Amino acid sequence: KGKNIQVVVRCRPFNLAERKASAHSIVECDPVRKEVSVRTGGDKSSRKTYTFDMVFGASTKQIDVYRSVVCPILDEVIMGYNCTIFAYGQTWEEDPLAGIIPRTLHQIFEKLTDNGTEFSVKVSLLEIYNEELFDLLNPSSDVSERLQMFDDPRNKRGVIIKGLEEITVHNKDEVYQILEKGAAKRTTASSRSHSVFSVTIHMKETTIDGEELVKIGKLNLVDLAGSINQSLLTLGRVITALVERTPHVPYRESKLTRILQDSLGGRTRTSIIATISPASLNLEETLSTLEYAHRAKNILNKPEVNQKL
Ligand SMILES: NS(=O)(=O)c1ccc(-c2ccc(C(F)(F)F)c(F)c2)cc1
Repeated sequence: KGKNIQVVVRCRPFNLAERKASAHSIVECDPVRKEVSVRTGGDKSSRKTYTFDMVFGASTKQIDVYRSVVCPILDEVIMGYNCTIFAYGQTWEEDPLAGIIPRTLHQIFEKLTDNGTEFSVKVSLLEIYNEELFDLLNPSSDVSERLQMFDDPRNKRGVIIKGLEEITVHNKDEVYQILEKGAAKRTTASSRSHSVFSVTIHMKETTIDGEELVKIGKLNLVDLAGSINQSLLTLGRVITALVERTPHVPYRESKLTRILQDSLGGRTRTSIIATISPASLNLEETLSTLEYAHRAKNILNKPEVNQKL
Protein backbone atom coordinates (compact mmCIF):
# COMPACT_ATOMS: atom_id res chain seq x y z
CA LYS A 1 0.00 0.00 0.00
CA GLY A 2 1.31 3.41 -1.02
CA LYS A 3 1.65 6.09 -3.68
CA ASN A 4 4.87 6.70 -5.57
CA ILE A 5 5.82 10.37 -5.77
CA GLN A 6 4.18 12.00 -8.80
CA VAL A 7 6.80 13.50 -11.12
CA VAL A 8 6.06 15.80 -14.03
CA VAL A 9 8.70 17.17 -16.36
CA ARG A 10 8.22 20.45 -18.17
CA CYS A 11 10.44 21.78 -20.94
CA ARG A 12 10.56 25.56 -21.18
CA PRO A 13 11.12 27.75 -24.24
CA PHE A 14 14.61 28.95 -25.21
CA ASN A 15 15.74 31.93 -23.17
CA LEU A 16 17.50 34.87 -24.83
CA ALA A 17 20.88 33.98 -23.26
CA GLU A 18 20.57 30.65 -25.13
CA ARG A 19 19.96 32.11 -28.57
CA LYS A 20 23.00 34.36 -28.16
CA ALA A 21 25.19 31.32 -27.53
CA SER A 22 23.78 29.77 -30.66
CA ALA A 23 22.54 26.76 -28.72
CA HIS A 24 20.55 24.19 -30.62
CA SER A 25 17.44 22.47 -29.34
CA ILE A 26 18.12 18.96 -27.89
CA VAL A 27 15.01 17.96 -25.90
CA GLU A 28 11.90 16.15 -27.12
CA CYS A 29 8.75 16.17 -24.97
CA ASP A 30 6.17 13.60 -25.98
CA PRO A 31 3.16 14.45 -23.79
CA VAL A 32 1.06 11.52 -25.10
CA ARG A 33 3.77 8.92 -24.43
CA LYS A 34 4.86 10.86 -21.26
CA GLU A 35 8.49 10.74 -22.30
CA VAL A 36 11.18 13.35 -22.50
CA SER A 37 14.20 12.43 -24.59
CA VAL A 38 17.59 14.08 -24.75
CA ARG A 39 20.15 14.10 -27.58
CA THR A 40 23.50 13.27 -25.98
CA GLY A 41 25.83 14.63 -28.72
CA GLY A 42 26.25 16.13 -32.21
CA ASP A 43 22.71 13.71 -37.76
CA LYS A 44 23.44 11.65 -34.62
CA SER A 45 20.81 9.48 -32.93
CA SER A 46 22.54 9.24 -29.53
CA ARG A 47 19.60 9.41 -27.10
CA LYS A 48 18.63 8.97 -23.44
CA THR A 49 14.89 8.53 -22.85
CA TYR A 50 12.99 8.87 -19.59
CA THR A 51 9.38 8.26 -18.64
CA PHE A 52 7.40 10.39 -16.18
CA ASP A 53 3.91 10.81 -14.77
CA MET A 54 3.31 13.78 -17.07
CA VAL A 55 5.35 15.61 -19.68
CA PHE A 56 4.87 19.16 -21.01
CA GLY A 57 6.64 20.75 -24.00
CA ALA A 58 7.45 24.48 -24.27
CA SER A 59 4.12 25.40 -25.86
CA THR A 60 2.27 24.70 -22.59
CA LYS A 61 2.31 27.81 -20.43
CA GLN A 62 3.97 27.38 -17.00
CA ILE A 63 0.61 28.21 -15.31
CA ASP A 64 -1.25 25.46 -17.15
CA VAL A 65 1.41 23.02 -15.96
CA TYR A 66 1.03 24.02 -12.35
CA ARG A 67 -2.75 23.97 -12.78
CA SER A 68 -2.58 20.39 -14.07
CA VAL A 69 -0.61 19.39 -10.96
CA VAL A 70 -1.98 21.69 -8.23
CA CYS A 71 -5.77 21.52 -8.58
CA PRO A 72 -5.88 17.72 -8.26
CA ILE A 73 -3.65 18.10 -5.15
CA LEU A 74 -5.96 20.71 -3.58
CA ASP A 75 -8.75 18.14 -3.54
CA GLU A 76 -6.42 15.78 -1.63
CA VAL A 77 -5.59 18.53 0.79
CA ILE A 78 -9.37 18.93 1.45
CA MET A 79 -9.81 15.19 1.84
CA GLY A 80 -7.29 15.62 4.69
CA TYR A 81 -3.90 14.49 3.42
CA ASN A 82 -0.65 16.35 3.87
CA CYS A 83 0.75 17.22 0.42
CA THR A 84 3.93 18.72 -0.87
CA ILE A 85 4.85 19.95 -4.32
CA PHE A 86 8.57 20.45 -5.15
CA ALA A 87 9.31 22.88 -7.96
CA TYR A 88 12.78 22.61 -9.45
CA GLY A 89 14.11 24.50 -12.49
CA GLN A 90 12.18 27.85 -12.30
CA THR A 91 13.73 31.02 -13.88
CA TRP A 92 5.88 37.36 -21.32
CA GLU A 93 6.95 36.87 -17.67
CA GLU A 94 8.12 33.76 -15.76
CA ASP A 95 6.98 33.04 -12.20
CA PRO A 96 8.06 30.60 -9.44
CA LEU A 97 5.77 28.41 -7.33
CA ALA A 98 4.96 31.37 -5.08
CA GLY A 99 3.26 33.12 -8.02
CA ILE A 100 0.33 30.64 -7.99
CA ILE A 101 -0.34 30.80 -4.24
CA PRO A 102 -3.22 33.38 -4.54
CA ARG A 103 -4.79 31.12 -7.18
CA THR A 104 -4.26 28.20 -4.87
CA LEU A 105 -6.02 29.83 -1.92
CA HIS A 106 -8.89 30.98 -4.21
CA GLN A 107 -9.76 27.39 -5.27
CA ILE A 108 -9.41 26.26 -1.64
CA PHE A 109 -11.78 28.94 -0.36
CA GLU A 110 -14.12 28.30 -3.30
CA LYS A 111 -14.33 24.55 -2.70
CA LEU A 112 -14.82 24.98 1.00
CA THR A 113 -17.28 27.91 1.01
CA ASP A 114 -19.62 26.96 -1.83
CA ASN A 115 -19.96 23.75 0.18
CA GLY A 116 -21.08 25.51 3.40
CA THR A 117 -18.21 23.91 5.29
CA GLU A 118 -16.64 25.42 8.40
CA PHE A 119 -12.90 25.93 8.10
CA SER A 120 -9.88 28.00 9.03
CA VAL A 121 -6.85 28.78 6.91
CA LYS A 122 -3.37 29.57 8.33
CA VAL A 123 -0.32 30.22 6.15
CA SER A 124 3.48 30.19 6.66
CA LEU A 125 6.43 31.27 4.56
CA LEU A 126 10.03 30.41 5.37
CA GLU A 127 13.24 30.66 3.43
CA ILE A 128 16.16 28.32 3.76
CA TYR A 129 19.43 30.23 3.27
CA ASN A 130 22.93 28.85 3.88
CA GLU A 131 21.40 26.15 6.10
CA GLU A 132 19.56 28.72 8.25
CA LEU A 133 15.86 29.34 8.76
CA PHE A 134 14.36 32.74 7.96
CA ASP A 135 10.70 33.69 8.57
CA LEU A 136 9.32 35.93 5.82
CA LEU A 137 5.90 36.81 7.25
CA ASN A 138 7.13 38.15 10.56
CA PRO A 139 6.89 41.92 10.02
CA SER A 140 8.50 43.53 13.11
CA SER A 141 11.36 41.12 13.96
CA ASP A 142 14.79 42.02 12.53
CA VAL A 143 15.13 40.79 8.92
CA SER A 144 18.58 39.24 9.54
CA GLU A 145 17.51 36.98 12.45
CA ARG A 146 16.99 33.20 12.25
CA LEU A 147 14.67 30.57 13.76
CA GLN A 148 15.50 27.55 15.90
CA MET A 149 14.30 24.00 15.39
CA PHE A 150 14.19 20.94 17.62
CA ASP A 151 12.58 17.51 17.42
CA ASP A 152 9.04 17.33 18.83
CA PRO A 153 8.53 13.98 20.66
CA ARG A 154 4.78 14.16 19.94
CA ASN A 155 5.85 13.69 16.30
CA LYS A 156 9.08 11.66 16.77
CA ARG A 157 10.03 11.83 13.03
CA GLY A 158 9.20 15.55 12.61
CA VAL A 159 10.40 18.98 13.71
CA ILE A 160 9.21 22.27 15.26
CA ILE A 161 10.29 25.72 14.12
CA LYS A 162 9.60 27.97 17.11
CA GLY A 163 8.79 31.59 16.25
CA LEU A 164 7.24 30.86 12.85
CA GLU A 165 4.31 33.19 12.11
CA GLU A 166 1.16 31.27 11.22
CA ILE A 167 -1.20 33.79 9.63
CA THR A 168 -4.97 33.17 9.49
CA VAL A 169 -6.60 33.97 6.13
CA HIS A 170 -10.33 34.57 5.59
CA ASN A 171 -10.62 36.24 2.21
CA LYS A 172 -8.75 35.38 -0.99
CA ASP A 173 -7.34 38.93 -0.88
CA GLU A 174 -5.33 38.92 2.35
CA VAL A 175 -3.09 36.46 0.49
CA TYR A 176 -1.90 39.21 -1.87
CA GLN A 177 -1.24 41.67 0.99
CA ILE A 178 0.65 39.02 2.95
CA LEU A 179 2.34 37.42 -0.10
CA GLU A 180 3.92 40.63 -1.41
CA LYS A 181 5.01 41.90 2.01
CA GLY A 182 6.87 38.57 2.02
CA ALA A 183 8.93 39.14 -1.13
CA ALA A 184 9.80 42.50 0.49
CA LYS A 185 11.73 40.66 3.22
CA ARG A 186 13.62 38.12 1.06
CA THR A 187 15.16 41.04 -0.84
CA THR A 188 18.82 41.12 0.25
CA ALA A 189 20.86 40.91 -3.01
CA SER A 190 17.67 34.83 -2.73
CA SER A 191 19.11 33.11 -5.84
CA ARG A 192 20.61 30.49 -3.50
CA SER A 193 17.61 30.13 -1.19
CA HIS A 194 14.75 27.63 -0.93
CA SER A 195 11.26 28.84 -0.03
CA VAL A 196 8.64 26.72 1.67
CA PHE A 197 5.11 28.09 1.59
CA SER A 198 2.60 26.26 3.79
CA VAL A 199 -1.21 26.30 3.88
CA THR A 200 -2.90 24.58 6.82
CA ILE A 201 -6.62 23.95 6.66
CA HIS A 202 -8.78 22.95 9.61
CA MET A 203 -12.20 21.68 8.60
CA LYS A 204 -15.25 20.70 10.66
CA GLU A 205 -18.48 19.00 9.64
CA THR A 206 -21.35 17.52 11.62
CA THR A 207 -22.30 13.97 10.70
CA ILE A 208 -25.32 13.07 12.92
CA ASP A 209 -25.85 15.03 16.18
CA GLY A 210 -23.34 13.99 18.82
CA GLU A 211 -20.75 13.34 16.14
CA GLU A 212 -18.29 15.59 14.32
CA LEU A 213 -15.62 14.83 11.71
CA VAL A 214 -12.56 17.06 12.04
CA LYS A 215 -9.99 16.91 9.18
CA ILE A 216 -6.71 18.84 8.86
CA GLY A 217 -5.12 19.37 5.47
CA LYS A 218 -1.67 20.72 4.84
CA LEU A 219 -0.04 21.87 1.60
CA ASN A 220 3.65 22.76 1.26
CA LEU A 221 4.86 24.55 -1.89
CA VAL A 222 8.60 24.13 -2.15
CA ASP A 223 10.55 26.24 -4.56
CA LEU A 224 13.98 24.71 -4.65
CA ALA A 225 17.01 26.84 -5.55
CA GLY A 226 18.96 25.96 -8.69
CA SER A 227 22.46 24.51 -8.83
CA ILE A 228 27.78 23.83 -2.24
CA ASN A 229 24.02 23.80 -1.35
CA GLN A 230 23.59 21.45 1.60
CA SER A 231 19.80 21.28 1.25
CA LEU A 232 19.92 20.59 -2.47
CA LEU A 233 22.80 18.11 -2.15
CA THR A 234 21.12 16.23 0.74
CA LEU A 235 17.81 16.35 -1.14
CA GLY A 236 19.71 14.41 -3.81
CA ARG A 237 21.27 11.89 -1.44
CA VAL A 238 17.87 11.33 0.21
CA ILE A 239 16.33 10.58 -3.20
CA THR A 240 19.14 8.15 -3.92
CA ALA A 241 19.00 6.50 -0.51
CA LEU A 242 15.28 5.93 -0.61
CA VAL A 243 15.53 4.31 -4.04
CA GLU A 244 18.64 2.23 -3.46
CA ARG A 245 17.10 1.10 -0.16
CA THR A 246 20.10 2.00 1.98
CA PRO A 247 19.44 1.75 5.76
CA HIS A 248 20.49 5.31 6.61
CA VAL A 249 18.64 8.14 4.90
CA PRO A 250 20.58 11.35 5.58
CA TYR A 251 17.46 13.41 6.46
CA ARG A 252 19.08 15.25 9.37
CA GLU A 253 22.04 16.24 7.18
CA SER A 254 20.20 19.40 6.04
CA LYS A 255 17.53 21.83 7.25
CA LEU A 256 15.37 21.38 4.13
CA THR A 257 15.38 17.60 4.24
CA ARG A 258 14.75 17.74 7.98
CA ILE A 259 11.80 20.08 7.59
CA LEU A 260 10.25 18.02 4.74
CA GLN A 261 11.20 14.49 5.82
CA ASP A 262 7.67 13.20 5.69
CA SER A 263 7.53 14.10 1.99
CA LEU A 264 10.19 11.59 1.10
CA GLY A 265 9.10 8.06 1.87
CA GLY A 266 6.83 9.57 4.55
CA ARG A 267 3.09 9.85 5.11
CA THR A 268 2.75 12.74 2.70
CA ARG A 269 1.44 12.89 -0.85
CA THR A 270 4.28 14.34 -2.89
CA SER A 271 4.60 15.77 -6.39
CA ILE A 272 7.61 17.15 -8.22
CA ILE A 273 7.64 19.55 -11.16
CA ALA A 274 11.11 19.69 -12.74
CA THR A 275 11.67 22.19 -15.55
CA ILE A 276 14.44 21.66 -18.08
CA SER A 277 16.24 23.75 -20.66
CA PRO A 278 15.75 22.76 -24.31
CA ALA A 279 19.22 24.16 -25.06
CA SER A 280 22.32 22.10 -25.94
CA LEU A 281 24.13 24.63 -23.71
CA ASN A 282 22.59 22.95 -20.61
CA LEU A 283 22.84 19.24 -21.50
CA GLU A 284 24.51 18.45 -18.14
CA GLU A 285 22.02 20.29 -15.88
CA THR A 286 19.25 18.75 -17.94
CA LEU A 287 20.85 15.32 -17.77
CA SER A 288 21.07 15.90 -14.00
CA THR A 289 17.50 17.06 -13.37
CA LEU A 290 16.14 14.08 -15.20
CA GLU A 291 18.29 11.70 -13.16
CA TYR A 292 16.92 12.94 -9.82
CA ALA A 293 13.42 13.25 -11.18
CA HIS A 294 13.59 9.77 -12.62
CA ARG A 295 14.85 8.32 -9.33
CA ALA A 296 12.29 10.30 -7.37
CA LYS A 297 9.27 8.74 -9.17
CA ASN A 298 10.44 5.42 -7.65
CA ILE A 299 9.99 6.47 -4.01
CA LEU A 300 6.89 5.03 -2.33
CA ASN A 301 5.08 7.25 0.14
CA LYS A 302 2.24 6.12 2.38
CA PRO A 303 -0.19 9.00 2.74
CA GLU A 304 -2.81 8.91 5.51
CA VAL A 305 -5.92 11.03 6.01
CA ASN A 306 -5.66 13.15 9.12
CA GLN A 307 -9.13 13.18 10.67
CA LYS A 308 -10.90 12.59 14.05
CA LEU A 309 -14.47 11.34 14.45
N1 LIG B 1 24.07 20.44 -6.14
S1 LIG B 1 23.84 18.86 -6.19
O1 LIG B 1 24.76 18.24 -7.13
O2 LIG B 1 24.11 18.33 -4.88
C1 LIG B 1 22.31 18.57 -6.61
C2 LIG B 1 21.68 19.37 -7.56
C3 LIG B 1 20.36 19.14 -7.93
C4 LIG B 1 19.64 18.09 -7.36
C5 LIG B 1 18.23 17.85 -7.75
C6 LIG B 1 17.83 18.11 -9.07
C7 LIG B 1 16.52 17.93 -9.50
C8 LIG B 1 15.60 17.49 -8.56
C9 LIG B 1 14.15 17.21 -8.84
F1 LIG B 1 14.01 15.86 -8.88
F2 LIG B 1 13.47 17.70 -7.79
F3 LIG B 1 13.78 17.83 -9.97
C10 LIG B 1 16.01 17.24 -7.18
F4 LIG B 1 15.05 16.82 -6.38
C11 LIG B 1 17.32 17.41 -6.77
C12 LIG B 1 20.25 17.29 -6.40
C13 LIG B 1 21.59 17.52 -6.03
